Amino acid sequence: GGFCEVCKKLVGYLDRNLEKNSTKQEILAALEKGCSFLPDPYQKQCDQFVAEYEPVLIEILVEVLDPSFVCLKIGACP
Repeated sequence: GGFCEVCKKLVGYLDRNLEKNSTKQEILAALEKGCSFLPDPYQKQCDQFVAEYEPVLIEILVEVLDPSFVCLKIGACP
């Protein structure tokens, strides 16, 4: 559960700032810039999270951007 809070912040950033019909390629590009917009204390943790969860993130985010649900389903929030 160490990545739960950062997961919800990052998915929250995507939910708010990315248009909803986005392609996997567009989600990937946004994911790999998103960490820089979180509060500074989360930056390196966010980078680590994206690195470790990026495949599963793309597969789920193309379907749904709800932070709570996404973070639960990928296993970041238990």
